[PDB]
Amino acid sequence: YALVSLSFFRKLRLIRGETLEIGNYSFYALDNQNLRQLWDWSKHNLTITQGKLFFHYNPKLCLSEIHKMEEVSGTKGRQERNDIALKTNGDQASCENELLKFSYIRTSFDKILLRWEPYWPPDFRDLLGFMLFYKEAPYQNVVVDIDPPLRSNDPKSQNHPGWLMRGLKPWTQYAIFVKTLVTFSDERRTYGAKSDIIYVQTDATNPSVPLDPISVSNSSSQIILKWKPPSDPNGNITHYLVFWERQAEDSELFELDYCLKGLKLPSRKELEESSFRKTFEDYLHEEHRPFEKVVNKESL
Amino acid sequence: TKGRQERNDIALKTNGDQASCENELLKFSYIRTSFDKILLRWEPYWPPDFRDLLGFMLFYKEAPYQNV
Amino acid sequence: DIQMTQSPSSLSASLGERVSLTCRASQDIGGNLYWLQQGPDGTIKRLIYATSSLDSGVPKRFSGSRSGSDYSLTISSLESEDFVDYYCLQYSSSPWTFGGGTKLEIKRADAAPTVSIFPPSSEQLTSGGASVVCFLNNFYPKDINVKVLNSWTDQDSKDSTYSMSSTLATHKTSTSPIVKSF
Amino acid sequence: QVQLQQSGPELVKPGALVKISCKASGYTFTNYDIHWVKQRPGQGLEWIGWIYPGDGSTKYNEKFKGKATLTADKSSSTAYMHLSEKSAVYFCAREWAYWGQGTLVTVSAAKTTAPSVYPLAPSVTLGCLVKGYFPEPVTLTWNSGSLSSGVHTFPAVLQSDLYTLSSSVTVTCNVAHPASSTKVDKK
Amino acid sequence: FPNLTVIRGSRLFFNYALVIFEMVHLKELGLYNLMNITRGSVRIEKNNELCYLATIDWSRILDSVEDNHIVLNKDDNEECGDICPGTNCPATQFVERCWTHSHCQKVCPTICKSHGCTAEGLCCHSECLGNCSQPDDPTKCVACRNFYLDGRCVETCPPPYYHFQDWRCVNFSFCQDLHHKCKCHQYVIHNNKCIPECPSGYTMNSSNLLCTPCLGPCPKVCHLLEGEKTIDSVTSAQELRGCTVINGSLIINIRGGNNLAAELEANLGLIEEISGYLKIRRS
Ligand SMILES: *[C@@H]1O[C@H](CO[C@@H]2O[C@@H](C)[C@@H](O)[C@@H](O)[C@@H]2O)[C@@H](O[C@@H]2O[C@H](CO)[C@@H](O[C@@H]3O[C@H](CO[C@H]4O[C@H](CO)[C@@H](O)[C@H](O)[C@@H]4O[C@@H]4O[C@H](CO)[C@@H](O)[C@H](O)[C@H]4NC(C)=O)[C@@H](O)[C@H](O)[C@@H]3O)[C@H](O)[C@H]2NC(C)=O)[C@H](O)[C@H]1NC(C)=O
Ligand SMILES: *[C@@H]1O[C@H](CO)[C@@H](O[C@@H]2O[C@H](CO)[C@@H](O[C@@H]3O[C@H](CO)[C@@H](O)[C@H](O)[C@@H]3O)[C@H](O)[C@H]2NC(C)=O)[C@H](O)[C@H]1NC(C)=O
Ligand SMILES: *[C@@H]1O[C@H](CO[C@@H]2O[C@@H](C)[C@@H](O)[C@@H](O)[C@@H]2O)[C@@H](O[C@@H]2O[C@H](CO)[C@@H](O)[C@H](O)[C@H]2NC(C)=O)[C@H](O)[C@H]1NC(C)=O
Ligand SMILES: *[C@@H]1O[C@H](CO[C@@H]2O[C@@H](C)[C@@H](O)[C@@H](O)[C@@H]2O)[C@@H](O[C@@H]2O[C@H](CO)[C@@H](O)[C@H](O)[C@H]2NC(C)=O)[C@H](O)[C@H]1NC(C)=O
Ligand SMILES: *[C@@H]1O[C@H](CO[C@@H]2O[C@@H](C)[C@@H](O)[C@@H](O)[C@@H]2O)[C@@H](O)[C@H](O)[C@H]1NC(C)=O
Ligand SMILES: *[C@@H]1O[C@H](CO)[C@@H](O)[C@H](O)[C@H]1NC(C)=O
Ligand SMILES: *[C@@H]1O[C@H](CO)[C@@H](O)[C@H](O)[C@H]1NC(C)=O
Ligand SMILES: *[C@@H]1O[C@H](CO)[C@@H](O)[C@H](O)[C@H]1NC(C)=O
Repeated sequence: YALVSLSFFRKLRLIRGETLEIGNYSFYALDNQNLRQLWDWSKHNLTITQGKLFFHYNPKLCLSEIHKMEEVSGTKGRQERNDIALKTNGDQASCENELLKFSYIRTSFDKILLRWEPYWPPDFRDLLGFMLFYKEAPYQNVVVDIDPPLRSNDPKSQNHPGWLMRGLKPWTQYAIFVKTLVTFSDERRTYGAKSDIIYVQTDATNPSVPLDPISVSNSSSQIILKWKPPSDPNGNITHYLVFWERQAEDSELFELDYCLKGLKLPSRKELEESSFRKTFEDYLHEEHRPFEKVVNKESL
Repeated sequence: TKGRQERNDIALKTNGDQASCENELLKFSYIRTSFDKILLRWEPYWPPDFRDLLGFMLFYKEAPYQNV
Repeated sequence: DIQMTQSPSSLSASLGERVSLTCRASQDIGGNLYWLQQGPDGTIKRLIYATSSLDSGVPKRFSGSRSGSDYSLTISSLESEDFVDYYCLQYSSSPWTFGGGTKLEIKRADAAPTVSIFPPSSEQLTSGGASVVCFLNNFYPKDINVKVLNSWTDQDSKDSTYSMSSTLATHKTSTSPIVKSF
Repeated sequence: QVQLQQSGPELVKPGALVKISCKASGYTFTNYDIHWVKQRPGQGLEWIGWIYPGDGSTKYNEKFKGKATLTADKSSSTAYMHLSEKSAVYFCAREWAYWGQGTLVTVSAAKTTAPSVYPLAPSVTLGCLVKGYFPEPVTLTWNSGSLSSGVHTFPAVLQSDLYTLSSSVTVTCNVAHPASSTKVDKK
Repeated sequence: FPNLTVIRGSRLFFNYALVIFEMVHLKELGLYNLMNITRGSVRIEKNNELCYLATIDWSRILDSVEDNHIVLNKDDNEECGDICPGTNCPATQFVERCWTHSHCQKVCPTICKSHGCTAEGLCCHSECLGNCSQPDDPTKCVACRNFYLDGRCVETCPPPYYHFQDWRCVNFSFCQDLHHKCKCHQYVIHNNKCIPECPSGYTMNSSNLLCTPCLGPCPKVCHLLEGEKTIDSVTSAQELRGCTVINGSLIINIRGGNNLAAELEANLGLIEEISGYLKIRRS
């Protein structure tokens, strides 16, 4: 039940079949509810010396994958009547053979708007809709139900189904792809179309506030300012911008008589608090002073 | 809702396709206890094309209450 | 920004000719390319989306492809209506950018201009000004030197020639220039 | 029928600001991006920016940051562009699939001026010179439109803030300038 | 807020009745009329110019200062020359108490308790809180210790009035108007209070607005926002806990969760009716 692929068998290249399962089977797959892949037949070679294949009750496994295995393994003419079930393999699967292409792509820092080719199966009634998948994907080493568009006419109408992605982190790469949800009809089924995986990177925007800043003076002239980076940089940080400004002395200090006996001059539950700091974090969405643009550093 | 459904409202080929819709009854012909073991026998089932019988499947769990 | 380098700038072809235009992208656009057609009216029509997908009612003679960073619009067999301007447009990233454009011209037999010079009208002279006009009519190709304001016609819908007016001629067809004075 | 109907042509005084409209039809205005493009006469297309009418959300090309402002009126299903030079055509497009007709924006300080029409004659080629008018256009025919063969009417060219146009015929010049209600006939 | 005298703290911000946070430019509080914080604590944090904090004796304003959180202000890194009007103010180290250079903290005789006093030190009436315009007169209070009714501070709301928002007395008609303005919260009567909703185990006796106990589970109609709700977790299902009627449509899209089947039955087991449709998708 737990397996979606047999690819974990990374180096398996031979099954000899010197011993076989009853009915002379060297490879037998029965009642694997989530199995979608055997091996990636574009990369993996597997040889089966003797014996047949048995496949029953693999609802997510396309018959094409099984037929590819027969081709790869050299088992092609070995299977007899009902060794591989036609009705219990792939019956519940995405065996999209056709290609949907994106007609339109638009970024916002928080949003992605997409359009894509309209798909219409033979009996268009059989189109249940579209399905858009997106995940945050930092490396390109890689759910929404979209109602079917407005059918009846086809002259000059952008019946391009689309979707506005709204959640999204800014300056973030998204793996995205669309699929057609259809009806396994009473005849030679229509498998439909899926788009390929496209990556889309949201726009950046203004960075979060620099965190935990500390101001110290080891010297009579030096100030050592240190800080941690914004909790939400929303982009590749270029620099930090520090301004300093000398504060004038307390006006009133020049007009107090300090010989007047009052000469004290200045010698110049945890998860309720956690959520508190976090509340304002979440609430947080000409003249010239001496400044400095701090590059590739978190101190000044 | 009996007369309401039209053509392909309920799929014939994508509902129950992977299920146990056992309609017939197997009966236990024999039961034997040991402190550590249970031996059972039960009626033989043979479908029309007997070739179609993949086998049997026995399920057992520890059940203190018979509310299973 | 992604620069779309579109070639050729101009292309002379004949009815029935297969021709192609190319757009080379600065950066990977992953097939997010459109082809636009702009007519003499100034009206823009999108022909192709997603590199090769043809828009509705866009004649089947138009097609698109890619090989590497080079994207092409191919017209299998030119019809008169096709001799317009074309631009590609990438939609991979943030600032949508276009190609420089390509203008389709009808290739014709070369033709020397009919040069006519006209002295200022008596009415203009009464008014105080004097404009001398020289017409360079019905020549091909379009490239011509005259030796001030110039105004050139677009390609003639009937004979595929060009014409020019210079107000106050060296052409491929002559070894030495066509001289007209009064 | 998805349609984008544009404004203009807008004749504006130099330094004045102008607002152009793009009226949408045949679809839910709210749910699709409206893009704007600039095209200088004889040049190529340039992207200005876009607006999502439903959200009022906008995005500009750096080179148009202050020069253009995009707005939309959901209640009227119209998109607008307010601008801040010389002639330029401005296009409106619904996610690049459907384009507006384009609005011609001409920047000129000039007042209406009627043309001076001159007959020219010193097969045979004759000419007609139409000098120093504003604004465009002029309607020129020969023998009241009877003579159409062998005619070449040259595009108007702007000279010291006034237009000049010429025409030839190879074998009477009739010139009309709407703006000044001028109609001339020169043999 | 020169005259703000009482912060009752009926509802708090994480246990705080007063929150002053990241107020860049704030030099002083200056709430010189603030006499009492009835419930909750004070959180004054990260105000880099903020002074006149050490000069406030919060024990005169709150019963418990133990839960106050006053840190990372200019005051902490003693650059504050907090100088009070008598460089005259009452002192409570024994230090003078003020809000600004021009305003003292008001301190009454201990016999006055929380009631306040006039300038001459005469106690406000025992039903006053913090201050009054005239001594020993419950119609001259700036604020009430208990409840407010008909220009007077009262100990409790007498029948036929109801306690509202834990500070004022209101008549039946007022509570009725609130209830019908909803037809949000449709206000009810319970334990001599006009309240937003019936407590657990009670239901609205429609007519007289009175909460009466429910025989078995309480009926509860849940009207869904934009007529649909998608339940995709135990957390979202909890949002429907106690519902007996759904006015709208449910979409069930549950791909996992601990303790489910039992958790779903706890939260959705009382639903008897759904007015729209029921969709089970990718569950
Ligand atoms: C599972 O596989 C086995 C083996 O499959 C064979 O080997 C593989 C590697 C491939 O080459 C296969 O194409 C090939 O079939 C199958 O077993 C085979 O079954 C067939 C059909 O029943 C037999 O052929 C027929 O044989 C009879 C005569 O009967 C044989 O078996 C009797 C068993 O009691 C003996 O009494 C007989 O004397 C006779 O014995 C055979 O003698 C020859 C030498 O003379 C030996 O090489 C054989 O090995 C031997 N048989 C045995 C069992 O030892 C004949 O009248 C009729 O015309 C056919 O020829 C195959 O002989 C038999 N082979 C083996 C090795 O068992 C299974 O049927 C497969 N099961 C399924 C469900 O597919
Ligand atoms: C601020 O004003 C109030 C006015 O009454 C002063 O008294 C405090 O009043 C609150 C109620 O308003 C009392 O709290 C209650 O305590 C009981 C338990 O004793 C509890 O059951 C209730 O739920 C509620 O919490 C509080 O006891 C009472 N305290 C005193 C000392 O009288 C309050 O003292 C004033 N403070 C200052 C510093 O002026
Ligand atoms: C005060 O500190 C500065 C900065 O110190 C640097 O950063 C510290 C966190 C630590 O890593 C130090 O070792 C670093 O030096 C001192 O200024 C620098 O000092 C070095 C010699 O140690 C010198 O080569 C640099 O040029 C100095 N930089 C500048 C801008 O002057 C400074 O000397 C310290 N003074 C005292 C009194 O402690
Ligand atoms: C029941 O109460 C209403 C409303 O009371 C008003 O609002 C309270 C919160 C409080 O401020 C009261 O003192 C207010 O009177 C009464 O309606 C008011 O009646 C007066 C005359 O007595 C009139 O001047 C107001 O305009 C009315 N205000 C409103 C909002 O209606 C109503 O009379 C009371 N009924 C009974 C039987 O006592
Ligand atoms: C796939 O594998 C086939 C069989 O492999 C050969 O036999 C096995 C038992 C090993 O000894 C192995 O090393 C041998 O190569 C090949 O015949 C076939 O060509 C292979 N195809 C590809 C594309 O590699
Ligand atoms: C993608 O590549 C990175 C290394 O560049 C690696 O850390 C990560 O695990 C990879 N993920 C997959 C699914 O291959
Ligand atoms: C079976 O009954 C017992 C009470 O006798 C109860 O504790 C247990 O949870 C029940 N189990 C089921 C599955 O009903
Ligand atoms: C109390 O209220 C009066 C109202 O006139 C005001 O003048 C006075 O300043 C306040 N009293 C105290 C003690 O703050």
